Amino acid sequence: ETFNEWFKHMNSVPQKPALIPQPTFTEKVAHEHKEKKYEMDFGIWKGHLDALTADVKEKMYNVLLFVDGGWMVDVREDAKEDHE
Amino acid sequence: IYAKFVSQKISKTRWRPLPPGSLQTAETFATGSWDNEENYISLWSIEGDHQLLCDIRHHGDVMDLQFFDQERIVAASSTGCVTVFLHHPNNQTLSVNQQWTTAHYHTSSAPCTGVVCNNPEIVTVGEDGRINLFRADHKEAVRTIDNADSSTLHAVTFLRTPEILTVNSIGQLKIWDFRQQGNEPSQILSLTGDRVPLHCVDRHPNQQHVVATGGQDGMLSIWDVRQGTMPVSLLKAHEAEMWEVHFHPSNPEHLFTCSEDGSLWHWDASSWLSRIEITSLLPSRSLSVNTLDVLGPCLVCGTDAEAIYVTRHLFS
Amino acid sequence: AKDAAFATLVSDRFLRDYCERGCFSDLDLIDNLGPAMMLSDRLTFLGKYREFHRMYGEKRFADAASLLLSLMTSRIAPRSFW
Repeated sequence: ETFNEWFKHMNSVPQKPALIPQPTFTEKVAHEHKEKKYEMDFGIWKGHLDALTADVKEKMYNVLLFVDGGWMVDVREDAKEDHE
Repeated sequence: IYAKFVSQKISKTRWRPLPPGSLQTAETFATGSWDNEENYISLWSIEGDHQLLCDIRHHGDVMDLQFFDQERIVAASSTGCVTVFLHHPNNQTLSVNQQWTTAHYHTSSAPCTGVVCNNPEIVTVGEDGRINLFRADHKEAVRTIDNADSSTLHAVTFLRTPEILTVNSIGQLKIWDFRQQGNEPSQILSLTGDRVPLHCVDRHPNQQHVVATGGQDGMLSIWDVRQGTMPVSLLKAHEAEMWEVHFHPSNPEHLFTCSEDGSLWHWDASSWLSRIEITSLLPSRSLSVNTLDVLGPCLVCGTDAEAIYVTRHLFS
Repeated sequence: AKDAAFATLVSDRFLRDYCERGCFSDLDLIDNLGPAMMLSDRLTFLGKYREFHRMYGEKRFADAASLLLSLMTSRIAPRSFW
């Protein structure tokens, strides 16, 4: 569930501004505002992506390196005959 | 929307006013630091980003900040000094031209509550119950109403020139006048009891009799000045105390309000005296907010976690 | 206002008043001129010239000034102070 959330957060990054040739006075201001908002949008997306990656790494480490045996390893060796 | 860190607890956020007949949005905005040993009043200028232009040290906690014109910015300190941070429009510097240190004092130091911005005057209020009415290029105040109330003011809204309406700490809204005789108010409008405490007060841009206020419980009360002495509509919103609440100057249907729980809800009634749609611009996690500014398409606010949210596309 | 004829004239007057000595001051960091998008993006040359005259960063400021001069000399910002 953490890996799926990290993938969904990384696959929805903020796009860049739509560049247009020969702009006008209002178009230049709109492009400047879009570039100023992108400077924070990309930073927030990078921070959220790094947080999701750090959470997924810890989750994978906890799932792999398990105390007392390991992943899908029975610590008790005095059960019945459960070969299947 | 995007947030920016500044390592300072922002206590106020007011956008700069545009020129006459301008077709662009708000790009510059002022801020006020508080709850620190060295408060500063910087001014930012615009994923989005924003850079700092000029900054100046301010003595005391900036409890209120309002721009009087395109180059003037009135600030209310915590020591009763109503210093107007007149920004230089030539070399882009933050200096101090006129200041009134004896605007709010106890005869101790009373902290200044709210401060109105109206050209060419200066209406402010403090914790000592003094409603001064200063002006531009004036050493002394033109009118000072010394109220003998047991409560303390928190905000002050101006409806018509020159009659303003302040809110005390008992949930009452008193209306006074600068050209009136005595120290008593003309009208008094309170809520149910004296346990709720109002902290924000703002009037509509089109209706001079309708005004919205917020108590200490998070319920947005919309009362009128000619409809009895109680609130016409009392609808709850948040759970903590209401910080700041102000509507838009372009459209009177949209109105934003800040609380002490960390939620910047933006109500959209597109009348307040009569299904309102509420949408929170910010989520949880972050701490409480102090103030929030709205100038048509842009929206700037300040939080207590050393953050400043800015969004120049509220309807796009 | 009416069209861009007033904005172009104001920009030309500002550029002529700023260029009078060695350092183009006068209206330094006091231009702004922000209106919509088409009427606001045309004032980028004056801002670039003011930034190049005020601060300087190795050859970047000189390159920006040369680019602004080449853009203004291409039948854009009139031709009096070019």
